[PDB]
Parts: sequence; structure tokens; C-alpha cells
Amino acid sequence: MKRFFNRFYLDTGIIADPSQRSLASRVSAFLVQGAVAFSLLGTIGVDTSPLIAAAGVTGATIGFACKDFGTNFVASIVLSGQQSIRTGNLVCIGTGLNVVKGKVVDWDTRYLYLRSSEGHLLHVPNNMVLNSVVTWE
Amino acid sequence: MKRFFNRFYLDTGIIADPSQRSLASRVSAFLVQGAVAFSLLGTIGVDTSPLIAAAGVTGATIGFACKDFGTNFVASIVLSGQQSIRTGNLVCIGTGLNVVKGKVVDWDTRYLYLRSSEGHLLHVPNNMVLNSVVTWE
Amino acid sequence: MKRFFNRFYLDTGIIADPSQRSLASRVSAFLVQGAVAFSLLGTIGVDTSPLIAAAGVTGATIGFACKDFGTNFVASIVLSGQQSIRTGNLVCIGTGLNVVKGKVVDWDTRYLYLRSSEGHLLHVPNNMVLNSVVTWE
Amino acid sequence: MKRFFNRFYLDTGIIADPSQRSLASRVSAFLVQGAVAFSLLGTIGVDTSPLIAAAGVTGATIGFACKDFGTNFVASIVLSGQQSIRTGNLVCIGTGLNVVKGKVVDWDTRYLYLRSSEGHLLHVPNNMVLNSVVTWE
Amino acid sequence: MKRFFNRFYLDTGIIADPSQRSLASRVSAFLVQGAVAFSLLGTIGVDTSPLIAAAGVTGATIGFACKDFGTNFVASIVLSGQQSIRTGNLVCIGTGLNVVKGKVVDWDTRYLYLRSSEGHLLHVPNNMVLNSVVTWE
Amino acid sequence: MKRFFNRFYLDTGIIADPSQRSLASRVSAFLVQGAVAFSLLGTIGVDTSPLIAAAGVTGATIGFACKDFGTNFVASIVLSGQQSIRTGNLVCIGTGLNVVKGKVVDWDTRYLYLRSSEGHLLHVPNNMVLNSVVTWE
Amino acid sequence: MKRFFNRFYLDTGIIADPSQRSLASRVSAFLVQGAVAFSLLGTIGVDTSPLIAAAGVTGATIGFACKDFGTNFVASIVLSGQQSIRTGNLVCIGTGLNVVKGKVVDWDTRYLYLRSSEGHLLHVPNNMVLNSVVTWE
Repeated sequence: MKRFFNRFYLDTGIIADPSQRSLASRVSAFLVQGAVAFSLLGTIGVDTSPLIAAAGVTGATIGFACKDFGTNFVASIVLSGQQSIRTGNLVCIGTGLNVVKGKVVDWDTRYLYLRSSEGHLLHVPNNMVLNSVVTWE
Repeated sequence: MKRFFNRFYLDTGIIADPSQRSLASRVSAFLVQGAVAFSLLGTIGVDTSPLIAAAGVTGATIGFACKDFGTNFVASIVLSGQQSIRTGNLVCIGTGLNVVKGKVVDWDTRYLYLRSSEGHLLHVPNNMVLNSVVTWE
Repeated sequence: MKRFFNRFYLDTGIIADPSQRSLASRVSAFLVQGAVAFSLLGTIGVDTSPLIAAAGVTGATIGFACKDFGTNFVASIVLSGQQSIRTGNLVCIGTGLNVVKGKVVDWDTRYLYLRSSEGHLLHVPNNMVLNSVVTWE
Repeated sequence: MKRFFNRFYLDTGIIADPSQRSLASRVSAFLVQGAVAFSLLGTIGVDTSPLIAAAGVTGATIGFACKDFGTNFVASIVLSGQQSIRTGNLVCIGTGLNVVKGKVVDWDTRYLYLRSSEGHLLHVPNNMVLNSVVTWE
Repeated sequence: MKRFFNRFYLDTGIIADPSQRSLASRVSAFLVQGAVAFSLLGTIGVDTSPLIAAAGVTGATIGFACKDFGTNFVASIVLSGQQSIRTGNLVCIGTGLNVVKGKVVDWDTRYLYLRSSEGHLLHVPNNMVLNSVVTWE
Repeated sequence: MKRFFNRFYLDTGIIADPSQRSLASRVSAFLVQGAVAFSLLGTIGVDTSPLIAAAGVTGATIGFACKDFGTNFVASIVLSGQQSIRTGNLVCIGTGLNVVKGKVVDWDTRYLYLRSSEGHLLHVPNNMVLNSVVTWE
Repeated sequence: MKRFFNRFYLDTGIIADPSQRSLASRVSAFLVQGAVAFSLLGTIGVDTSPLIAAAGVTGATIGFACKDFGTNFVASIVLSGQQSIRTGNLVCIGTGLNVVKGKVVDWDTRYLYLRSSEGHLLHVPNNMVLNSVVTWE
């Protein structure tokens, strides 16, 4: 199932990094196999309610802890092909005092990289770029 | 079921982009078929509680990760036909220091495009336009 | 059931726009019929748990995506007959830097329209009007 | 049951407006009768799970949409008999730039009315009055 | 059970006002009796699922509406015996522009009362006092 | 079970105050005994669903009301042994206008005590210290 | 199971501190053993619903109390190998008035340590570093 999940992720373009793709495929295959095993165990008579409750609590806690990571990942997925965030573009994110200006040099799954006028590297989170006023110059 | 969902989305006007319409139709058809298959499996005696719990946890996590995307999409759906956000209109979004001014050039499902006095392109999120004071001039 | 829901909405005054009333009546009739059909299917032995879980997840996601729309609609419903927001009244919403001033020209289910001293049209969301200090002059 | 709910609301002082009291009594009687009918239907064998799920989803959505209305109503209920918010009192709500000053002229279930030095009428929400620094002069 | 709940509340010091103690005892006794009655009804065969769902929805809505009241009550309970908030003490709550200064004159279950240099009475919510920088002078 | 819970809390270092330790041990023993009694009652045939629903609603409301207290307690637990917050250290919490400066004199489970240059005592909540920029001098 | 969990945590790199690794292994082994014991008890006929409800409520309350700790831990896990946060690097976190500048001296699982121009030690939370504009110089 790992190969199937890797193929699905590669085809859909959700995940592009090979290491991240392998990790996600392993995790998804393990989760699906565990769910199938729990269903099979519950079919024959074993009470799966405590196991389901514990697994659900652990999964909810883990997903709530990784909220920012997930949000940044989704923002990076959505913003792809924006036609305004490209290499060499002079973009400006923010309005008012909280303003960020620079030239796009690289894009990541967690940060958007800009080069300032003084040569500094600016790490703008993708979630910040999503919920802000991007100014293309 | 893909054709039925595509027809429903096209008729209701919820989704207009053909690629987005096809993707949404495929996803909805797959989800409905999976729910029907799970119900059929649970009818004959298979314990579907672990599968339901896992699918619900995954769906909740995915929907919570795409919160901003969904909010922007809904805002773009609602704001359609505003009679104030039209091509060539001089609108101004915001009050105080966080102010954005320009002329509407194009509308998207994720951003509202304005042209500044200096010629810059402003990408205002639809969610920002919804919960703000739009000033038509 | 569509006619019954339309009559109920018209009598209670919750919805006034005929197009919105027809859409809401259709949606409510479809939802009630679907719930009745699911109950009937579950009576005869079909396991309705996966269908209920899927429908609940979809409904929760849709309702959470339309949070701002629902809030604005409820605010417009509540603020009706305020005796202070009337045509020709000089109202002022907000305190401090985030201040909005104008004369009320029209009311909508999504925006409150004011005319500035310079002639601009101000679109103040109803949710903003609810949770703010309205200053009648 | 409408008369019983009206008597309970009048005696407890939760609701004072006769129209609001009648509406709340009707709604509560209808809800209790519906719950009793659903329990009776489920006793004889009818699967009430889809109906319960649909009713719960609708009630949760409605209650979440009316969050601000409910909060203001509860604040108005709690603040009653404050001994500081009385007719003719010179109160001041807020600290810093977001300050509101005036003389109390009337109290409502949604707004607190103050008269400014220039004669303007200030509509301060009860929720704002609850979570703020009231300054009695 | 009303007397038992009154004794428990008085001994634990959670509630000190006799009227509030009587109201809380009545409410708790009614709730416990209702839960016992529902359990007894469900034992003999009556389907209690709709009643439980309705009661839970109503209780959740009521508890969410009284969020600020509950938070202030808990803050007043916790802050008791602070050794810094005493009669005649010159305390200062807040940092920056949102600053409040005065001498403590009285304590309530909803507000903390201070006397300003000009003689004004300041009503500082207990929740504000909890999540702020108290400056004892 | 009270002695067992007291020993566990003392060994793990979660709770250090003897009065708080005794109260927590009593509460935990009562809760565990109640859960065991409810399970035993449900084994013999008594429908425990209404009792479970009522207890869960009450516990959720209580835990949500004590959110700030719990957060401060957890922050005090985590920050222990920081090697930067010690007696006599000149620390500075905050950035910008909301800045607090002083010398650490004492630590509590609810506040962090600092002595200002003018001799005032500053009560900084532990939750504030956790989510802020501490500046050791 | 403690050794298995320790090996898993060490191999995945989620936890690096040996004391934290041992504590997490003990906690995970205890939780899994408890879930298995509850499932076994529920298989033979014992009603595990009250125990599951109590354990779930306690776990939810504990996880919600440790929200900031979990968020900081996840941020520290994610930010590892940033290639911009290294020893001796001159980084600047924040935009506007809330700005922090210094040279990285050490990294922790709860704070990021910077040395100011005046020699002060700055404790920047990892969650703050995640959701901010890092400026590498």
C-alpha cells in the first residue's frame, strides 16, 4: 500500500519532496492497515471501543499540535502557480507597520524567501502570505 | 455520479472553473461511493466503527487544515454580483492604517485584484473583503 | 414541504427575499426528506452509521465555511427595527482610529450602506455594526 | 406547556419582554414536544438516529450563528441591578483610545444607551460593557 | 438534595452569597434528579436518546452563552486570598496604554472595585485581573 | 486511593503544595470511585447513558471555566528549573510597549513576582511568561 | 513496550532528550496497556462506557491544558535543520515594534536563545519563531 500511496501523492501533486512522500506513504499505509485490523478484530467479537477512543484521542491531540505545520503546508500547496510569486519578482506582503518587502529568491513548503535591499534573507510563512495583501511591483 | 455532480455544480453556480468542477465531481463521487460501500459492508455484519472513526478523523483534520482556503472560496462565492466590485471601479478596503486602495482589474476565487496609483498589483483575499469596510468611490 | 417552509419563513420574517426564500425552502425540504428516508432505511435493517457520519462531516464543514455569511445574516435579522439605523440618519460606527461615518442610504442582508461627506459609498458589514459602538447624531 | 414556560420565564426574570416571552415559550414547548415525540417513536422500533443527527446539526448551526445575540442577552441579564449603571449616571466604558463616555438614558437587551456631551446617542453592546473597565463618576 | 448541595457549597467555599447558594443548590438538585429519572426511564425500555440529545444541546448552548459569567466567577474564586488585592491597597492592573490605577475599596464576584485619584469608581472584571500584570505599590 | 494519588503526585512533582496535593488526591479518588461505580451499575443492566451525559457535560463546563487556571498551573509546572528565572535575576518579559522589568523575588503557581526599580511588586502570570520573550540581564 | 517506544522515538528523532524519551516511553506503554486492558474487560461483558468517558474527559482536559507546551515542542521539532537558525547566525524575529534581534547561541525544545548587542540573553519561544518573519543577516 506504500507504493500505491506514493503514486497517488505524486500524481495529485500534494507532496513533491521524495522523503516527505515516502514518510507520508508509510504513515498512511500503517494507518489504513491498523484501521482494517481493528475492524477485523471487532467483527469477531472483541470490544474495540477503548482502542478506538484511545486512538482517536491521540490522533486529535497530534493533529491539534501540528496545526501550524498543517496550515503552512496547505498554504504552500494552494499558493503554487500564483503567477505573482515567481523568482525575481519584487513582492510586498502586509499593510501598515507590519510590512515585508523583497525579491523572491526561493520557495519552500514552510517559508517564502525574499531578498531585502540590504541583502538580508526574509523567511515569510506561507500562512502569512495567504492571509495578507500581496503587492506585486 | 461524476457527471451528475458536475451538472449540479454547474447549475447551482457554486463552482465555475472546469478543472475545479471536474476535481470536485470526482471527489464527491468517490466519497459517496465509499459511504455507500461502508454502509453495505456494515449491513452484512462487518464492524465499521474503526473505519468510520479513522475516516472521520482524517476528514476533520483535512477540513481544518483547509480552513482558510474554504473561507476564501465561500467569500468569493458570496461576494459575486456585489454591483460595487466591478471592473474599473475605484474601491478602498479597510479602515485606519490597514488601508488598501486601487482600481479593480480582475476577480479570482482566492484574491481580488486592484491596480494602485503607482501601477502595483494588489492581491486582497476575499475573506478580507468580506469582513471589512469597502469604500466605493 | 417546500410551500410549508416558504410559508413558515415568510410568516416568521426570518427571510424576506423571494429568491432566498425559495432556495431555503428547497434546501430545507430536501434535508428533511433525506433525514426521513435515512430513518426509514435504518428501520428495516440497513446500517446507516457510515451515511450519517459522512452527512454530518459534510454538513459541519459546510456550516463552518459559511460562518461569516451566517453571522452577517443573523446580525441583519437582529438589527431590524433598531429605530436608530434608518434612512437619512447620520450614524457613526466604531471607536478610535477605526471609525466610519456617513448617512444611511440603504440596508442589505450583508452590508449596511452609508454615504460619506465626499459622496463615497461605505459597505459596513452587519456583524461589524452589531459588535461596535453605534453613534446616532 | 406554553403557559408553563411563560410562567417559569416570568418568575425567574430571565425574559421580561412579553413578545420575547411568548416567542420563547412557543419555541421551548415545540422543542420539548418534538423531543418527546422522537423518544416515543424510537421506543416502538423506529430508528431515530438520522433524525437526531439532523436535528442536532441544525441546532448547533443555529446556536453558533446566534452567538453574539446570545452573549449580549446573557450580558444584559447578568448586568441587571449593577447599582452603577442607572439612569442619569455618568459612566465611562473602555481604556485608552477605545473610550466611550456619556450619561445613561436607557437600557436595552441588546444595547446600553448613553448621551454624549454633544447630544449624540451611543449604543454600547452589553457584551462590551461586561468585558471592559466601567468608570463611574 | 438541596440541603446537601448547599452544605457542600458552603463547606468548599465555592459559593458564598446565600441567594446564589440557594439558587445553585436548587439547580443542582433538579439536574441530578432529572438525570436519575432519565436513567430509570431508560432502564425499563424507553428510548432516551432524543431526550439526552436535546438536553445536551440545550446545556451546551446555555454554558457557551454564559462563558464570560463563568470565567469571571472562576477568576473571583481563584484570586481570593491573594494577599495583594486587599482593602486600601494601591494596585495597578495592565501594561502600556491600557492601564488602570486606583485603591481597592471592595471586591465582588463580577468586578474588582478601585477608587481613582479623582474619586471615580473603576469596575475591573476579575478575568481581566487574572490575565494581566498586577502592580502592587 | 487518596494516599496512592498523593504519593503519585508527590513523586512526579506535578503538585508540591500539601493542601493542593490533598485536595487533588481527594478529587481524583472520588472521580475514580464514581467511574467504577457507574461501570458496575451499567454491568448489571442499569442504563448509564443519561448519567454519563450529565457528568460529561458538567465536567466539560467546569474544565472550560477553569481554562486560565489550568493554563497558568501548567505554565508554572513547565517553567520550573528554567535556570534563567531565579531569585535575584534581572529579567524582562515582553517586547514593545507591553514590557515588564524587575528582579525576581519569588515564584508562585499563579504569578511570577518581580521587584521594580521603584520598589513595586509585579505579578506576571506564568502563561504570560511562557508565551513571551524573556530577556535575562 | 517501554523499550519499543524508546527505540521508536530515538529512531524517528521526535524526542532526543534521554529523560524525556524515558518519560514518554513509560507514558505511552502505560496508555497502551490500559487501552488493551479496557478492551479485554469490555470483551467479557463489563460495561466500559463510564470508564471510557472519564478517561476521555481527563485526557482532553490534560491535552488542552498543555496546548502551549505541545505547540512549542512541535515547533522545535519542525524548525530543526532550518539552515538559517544556526550557532553564530545573526537572526531577527518579528516585524514592526515587536522585533527581536540577536545572535543564536543555543537551541532548546522550549526557547530559542539569542545574544543581544548589550549582552542580554533573549528567550524566544519556538512557536513565536514559527509564526513570524525570520530575518537572516
